[PDB]
Amino acid sequence: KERDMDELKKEVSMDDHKLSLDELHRKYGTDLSRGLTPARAAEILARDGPNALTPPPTTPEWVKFCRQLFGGFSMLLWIGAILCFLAYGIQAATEEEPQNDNLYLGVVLSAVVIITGCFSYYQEAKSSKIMESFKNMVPQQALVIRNGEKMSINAEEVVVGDLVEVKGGDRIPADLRIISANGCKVDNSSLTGESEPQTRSPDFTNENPLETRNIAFFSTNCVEGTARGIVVYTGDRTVMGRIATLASGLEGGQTPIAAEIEHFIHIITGVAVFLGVSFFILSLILEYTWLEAVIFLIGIIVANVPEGLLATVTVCLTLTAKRMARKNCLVKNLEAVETLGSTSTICSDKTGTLTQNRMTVAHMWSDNQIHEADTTENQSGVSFDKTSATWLALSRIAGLCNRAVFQANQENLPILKRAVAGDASESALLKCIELCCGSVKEMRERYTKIVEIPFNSTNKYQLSIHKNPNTAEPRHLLVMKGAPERILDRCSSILIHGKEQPLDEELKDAFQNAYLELGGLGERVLGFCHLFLPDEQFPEGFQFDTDDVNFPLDNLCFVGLISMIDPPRAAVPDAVGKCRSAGIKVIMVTGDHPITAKAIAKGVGIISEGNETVEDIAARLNIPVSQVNPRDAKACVVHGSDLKDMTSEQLDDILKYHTEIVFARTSPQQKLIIVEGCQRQGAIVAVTGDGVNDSPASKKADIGVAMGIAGSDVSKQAADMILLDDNFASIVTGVEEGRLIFDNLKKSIAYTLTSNIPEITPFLIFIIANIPLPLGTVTILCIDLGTDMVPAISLAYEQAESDIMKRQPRNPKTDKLVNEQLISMAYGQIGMIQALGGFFTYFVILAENGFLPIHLLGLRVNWDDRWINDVEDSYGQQWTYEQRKIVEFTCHTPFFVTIVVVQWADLVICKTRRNSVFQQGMKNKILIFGLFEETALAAFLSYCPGMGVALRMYPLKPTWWFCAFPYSLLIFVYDEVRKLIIRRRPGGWVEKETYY
Amino acid sequence: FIWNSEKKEFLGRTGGSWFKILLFYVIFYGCLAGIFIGTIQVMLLTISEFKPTYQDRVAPPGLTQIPQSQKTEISFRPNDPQSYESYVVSIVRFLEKYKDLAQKDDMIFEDCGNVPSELKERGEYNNERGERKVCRFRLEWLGNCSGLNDETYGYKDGKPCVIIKLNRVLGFKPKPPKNESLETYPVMKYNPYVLPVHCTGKRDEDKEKVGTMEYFGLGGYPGFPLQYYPYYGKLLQPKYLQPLMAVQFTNLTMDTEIRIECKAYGENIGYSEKDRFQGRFDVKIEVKS
Amino acid sequence: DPFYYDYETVRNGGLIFAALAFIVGLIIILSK
Ligand code: BEF
Ligand SMILES: [Mg+2]
Repeated sequence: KERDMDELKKEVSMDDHKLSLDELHRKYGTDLSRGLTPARAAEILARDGPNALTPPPTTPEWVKFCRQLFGGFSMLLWIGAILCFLAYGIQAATEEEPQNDNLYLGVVLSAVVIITGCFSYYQEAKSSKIMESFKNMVPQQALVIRNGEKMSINAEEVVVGDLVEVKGGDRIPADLRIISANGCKVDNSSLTGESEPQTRSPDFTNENPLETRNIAFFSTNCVEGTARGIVVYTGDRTVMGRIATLASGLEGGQTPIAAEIEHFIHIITGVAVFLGVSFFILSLILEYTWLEAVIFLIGIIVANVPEGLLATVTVCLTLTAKRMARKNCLVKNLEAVETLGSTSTICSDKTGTLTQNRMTVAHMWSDNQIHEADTTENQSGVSFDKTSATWLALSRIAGLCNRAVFQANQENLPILKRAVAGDASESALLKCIELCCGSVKEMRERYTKIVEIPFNSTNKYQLSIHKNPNTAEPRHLLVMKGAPERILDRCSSILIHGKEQPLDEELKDAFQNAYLELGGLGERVLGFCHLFLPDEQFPEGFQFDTDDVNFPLDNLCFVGLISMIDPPRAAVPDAVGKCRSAGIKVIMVTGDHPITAKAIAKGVGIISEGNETVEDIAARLNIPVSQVNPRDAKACVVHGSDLKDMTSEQLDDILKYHTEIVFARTSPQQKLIIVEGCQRQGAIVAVTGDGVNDSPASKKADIGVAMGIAGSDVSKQAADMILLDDNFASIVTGVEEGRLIFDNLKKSIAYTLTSNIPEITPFLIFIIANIPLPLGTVTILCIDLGTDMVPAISLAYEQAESDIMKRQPRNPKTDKLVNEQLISMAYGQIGMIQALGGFFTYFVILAENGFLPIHLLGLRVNWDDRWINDVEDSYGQQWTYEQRKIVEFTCHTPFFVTIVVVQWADLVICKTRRNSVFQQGMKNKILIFGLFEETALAAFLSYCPGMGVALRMYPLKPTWWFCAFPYSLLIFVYDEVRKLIIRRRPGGWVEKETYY
Repeated sequence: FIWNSEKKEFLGRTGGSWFKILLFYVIFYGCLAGIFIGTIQVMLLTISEFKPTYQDRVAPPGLTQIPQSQKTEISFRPNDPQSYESYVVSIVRFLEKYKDLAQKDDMIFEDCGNVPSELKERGEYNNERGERKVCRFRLEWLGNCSGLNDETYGYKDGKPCVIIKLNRVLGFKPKPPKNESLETYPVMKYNPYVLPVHCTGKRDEDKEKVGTMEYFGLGGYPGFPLQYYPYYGKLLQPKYLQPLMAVQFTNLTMDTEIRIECKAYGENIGYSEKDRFQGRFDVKIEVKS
Repeated sequence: DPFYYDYETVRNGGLIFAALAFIVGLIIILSK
């Protein structure tokens, strides 16, 4: 009954936070300031499980290695090996020739398969090796209170229902019910995706227990202050514990590639048995007695299946996924490399993912004008005009006034991605200071701090006083930052270009409308003000204290607002500009707030400047929201409120009638059913995240994407891809590569397959007209697997034939890797002309020595009898055995020579699917090398001494090579005029029938 | 899905335009062939209608038997009439072409020496001369085995016997070994006009030697008469009758199986280790009764 | 005699044909 368990996990959770602290004290049994004794806590730590996740339930031993031994094609080839040995059978028994024939092949088959799996397992184990070197779990010990006494035991000996006390810096040990707090803002960015740090308190606020205030959550850390509260849920019972396991407990889902693998095995084996097996029925169907009529089937049908391509494939992907390994983005598995190129929809999270998850100064208010800072992570952006004095002032204000400070080793790190013990506003501020206006080390030590006032309880003000190092006015300096509304109340004088003024109600509403304008753009705004002290009323030596008003609280001198928001990663916006350029829907899912999410998404272009939601259309008309037709809003914003309250066809209608979708306030589990929903359309889905709310959406996506440093641990093991440098521009590469590697493999398969036509056609007619064996298996082994190896790999480095980021993504149903035109091409026309030349290569030689073509009918009978040493030709010459067999294996060897020859034409004409080879050119180096090496291996093999003795293949007389010439020629000619007429008139005929 | 059998205005897969796909394939294959067929027709005007362009592969001719057994093993019973019928029907049809009344037309036959003579060069290998006469062959020169009515018949029913025949090689002026015979074992001082062979219990070590041999030839020599070499080919000499050579095993232990290699010597004759039949000849025997 | 082919020279020669080709490509694939 565990799918019923797998299902109360795709459901929103429920709890009990809304009680009187007394009602609390009655249910669990413990005291509020004194807690539970420690014999009761040595009775609860063993009634269930220590506050601990069941380790990842997945632990497959090194016998998991038979996984890369079966699958779709290897297990589709697996039979073949057994079939060979099954065909090997008779030889072993009846005195024939099993010693070295149908036994080596079996070994070869096994070995080939073995290699194929010993090499796609080795990598997929040097990449499960290099991601297990990043898990630095520093275990963090809970401050638990027990028999009054604050007893901070190990993170693993705590229990449901005893107090725990967070201070600043303590990871939260488990899921609590706050019973007391003091300025306690915790950071749950990791668990729900909330961005700025959130305050924590005991009273009861919301109801969705995630966003409520009297509940913290594991894995998130308490940012500032201190709190006391009560442990509700422990171990696997927490919220991030319901989510890790459901992440762990869903299916990776099939990849569109191993699928284009399967429907290929469908056609490969599909006709394989359909023809071959039915064709040896014909062998015995003529008049061949059953007993030995099928004594050659084991082998003649073997040629039909393309032994070798198995290796050529697992390499065409290996070279691709070694190039993505050079740009900082790792694939846990092979086949996922392609997936991105077939993506029509990209989900993507806001915090930790699209953003840097680090507060940073956004906009600034000075001289009744707004200035946009630089908000990136590698300083490639726009720096404001830092010449006005209004800036210089507002600057030393924020610089002097902070509790925030740099750590020791923070020098060589980028001024932004480096660390700051301290607040968020005080971190982002300190941050934009040390970057825009010089160093803060000698500016915060130039002014002597007299008496400070940290963040207060009533009103909002943080203030400090210093003395005057300037030479002009030795008057004293005072500074204060605070809320726009409650600092506009206590203020009067103003500041511009170095001279004061007062509050006019004109610029007070230009201030009330660029506070509500900068604040309405999602940015938490903060005013900055300063004042001089009347150095006649307070002297140059009077150390003030902290008991009474020592200086004018009113008639201060306001300077400017200063805005901050979590800003996108730099490479984000352009990445998306390409996203839609290729027609990929970009939807945004996030567990964050709909006004901070409305400003970031407009800022990124998921919502192009200029679709109105259902809500922008209704406050602007000043009508009730229920009035507008949702048909007229091209974009839309949906509060995850309505989302729980929603079915399938509904969700069906939103993704359908809305181009620019931004989801907000969605639990981790709600991102699954989103992926699953963009998945009830038939499209493929590509998911990218940071914390632990993505673990479910990262696993159920066709492919999940994570972050390397800014990510957590439960969506870095579930995703099917990881982004190491956190560079989000790297995704632009990935949809380009899987789409390209798509189009190259199509050429790659059609190459080896064409081989398969002059491959078997020999084993065929040899049975038809009773002629000697025009081509051998050993031969058959050095093409499918010997020479054809490197050219089938060189074709993987082919480049692009049009603009790839221009064509929309592929329809998983229509555009087939192997569609029915390729075979009408590789099996239809080329392999035919291909067969044509080897067989032409085949007559000349038996004819030139003495065996005329019309003569050779019915021959093979007398010719395969080991005892007929007198065998007349048309000229009347008597031939022994080893003599005419020698003429046989050298009608084996050059047929193979003739093959590579046409395989030249083929490789050159498969290189481009649409473009003339004179426009695309022979810029492919490896491909030239292929030509050179394949010919060389070949020519090395025939003329090497004792080659006739080992492999049954001898040196060719010279006049044999050039026989495949006008064929490989007419081949190159045929496909080139083929690939020109398609360039001219694609619409009528031609293209439709051929274009593979 | 798996049900695109009879789709609307379409059969399984496509069909509305089948005539298009199909017609393209007939022309194409009809043209793939008229090319290939050109090509092989080319290849056929360059083959000397008279001499094999390449003959190097038959460089060493070989020694074959008349009763081309299953595995050079003659296993029979000198009693049961059928034990030996595979073998003597094969002997009966082999020389079916050598009876003297078959070869009656003097137009194509000529009466040559009845003793081993010199090379009957009849011109050059072109067609400027008419059709060359074929030297005749009388079963007589093979004695006691199918030598006419005197004995034979049981064709080896009692003491087994077999003819050796050389492989016709177009042109072979077989060169025999000179009077300085580089160890050619016991043979008579007629090394000039004849090409020899001889047989052995075993090859080059100790041998279960059990046998007394008796050879039958043209006027009584043990080899091949040169007045019939090398062959002018099938189109120039049809019904040509190549020399045959008969070896007989009298003293044979019956219920045991030994072996016999028959080699043939000459600069013009060579031997292969991988081919037991090049230049030499192998037969095992078992007169099981 | 037309019954003896010089197999050893065309053999010594395809091997030459093979290296040069094989090494031209090793000069083709390392453009430096
Ligand atoms: F972390 Be995201 F904003 F859902
Ligand atoms: Mg996030």
